[PDB]
Amino acid sequence: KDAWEIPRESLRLEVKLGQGCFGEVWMGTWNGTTRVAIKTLKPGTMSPEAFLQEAQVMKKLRHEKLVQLYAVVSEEPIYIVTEYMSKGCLLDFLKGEMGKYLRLPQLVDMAAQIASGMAYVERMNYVHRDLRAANILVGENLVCKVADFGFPIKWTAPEAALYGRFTIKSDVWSFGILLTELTTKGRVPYPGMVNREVLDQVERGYRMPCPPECPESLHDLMCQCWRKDPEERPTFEYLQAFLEDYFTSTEPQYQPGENL
Ligand SMILES: CN(C)CCCC(=O)Nc1ccc2ncnc(Nc3ccc(NC(=O)Nc4cc(C(C)(C)C)nn4-c4cccc(N)c4)cc3)c2c1
Repeated sequence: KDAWEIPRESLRLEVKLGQGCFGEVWMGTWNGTTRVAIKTLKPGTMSPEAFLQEAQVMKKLRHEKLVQLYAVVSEEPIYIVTEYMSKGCLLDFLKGEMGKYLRLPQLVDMAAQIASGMAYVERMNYVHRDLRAANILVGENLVCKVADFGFPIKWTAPEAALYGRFTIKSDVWSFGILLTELTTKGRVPYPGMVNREVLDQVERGYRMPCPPECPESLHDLMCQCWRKDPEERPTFEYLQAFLEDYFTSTEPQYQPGENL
């Protein structure tokens, strides 16, 4: 037990948020003061030391654009407590009521935040392996933090998908896919394509067309993310700055339209 550890009675499990094969996810209250998020272990469905490796990582990786861990409870029933992200999951957020209202500026700003967090991961020599709209959490004021909810081939770089070469450059690839999600307001990438077609076509050379009303400059950044050679892909550091500076440096001529 370490300084993260807490007492169960200091917690208050209020509303359910969704079941998984290994436990539940509940909204609730820490010390009667703090909006919180709690993950459960369904007893004897997994080794109590592997369920708590999720926490081992969340301790090592602390950054303003990453999900902050709060506290653990280590004697079964086990818990992991992290901050509470109000708008919930970024995918649901985009294909919901706030969808039609979002425009490029808001959308780019979200992308920048994600790149920034992923930039931090780049510093740490950690690899995400499953970045995409579904693993982003959205808070107040459109804050976006990198999370992981626990085969996503349409989002995975081919060297990873095929030979298990997982790397920050394979993450960079998924980022580019993430950008299409942002520009199409929560759509599935490669519409009308089954999982085998993706593999087959991608290797042959196919790439996603510039989405409607998306500046050709932005689509270009996507293609840079999808470069065949893992080493020709840009760094998250570069991407962060690109996106932050976008409407001064890259498209100052930007005119808002029907959808973006
Ligand atoms: C589909 N719709 C319709 C319904 C949606 C239902 C809904 O509304 N849900 C909801 C709403 C608001 C929520 N608000 C907050 N948290 C939630 N939950 C929440 C918070 C955190 C995490 N975990 C992580 O982030 N882990 C994580 C981060 C990292 C980094 C950072 C990459 C090192 N590594 N790992 C990690 C490491 C090892 C193993 C694993 N598994 C993970 C999981 C869930 C919420 C959930």
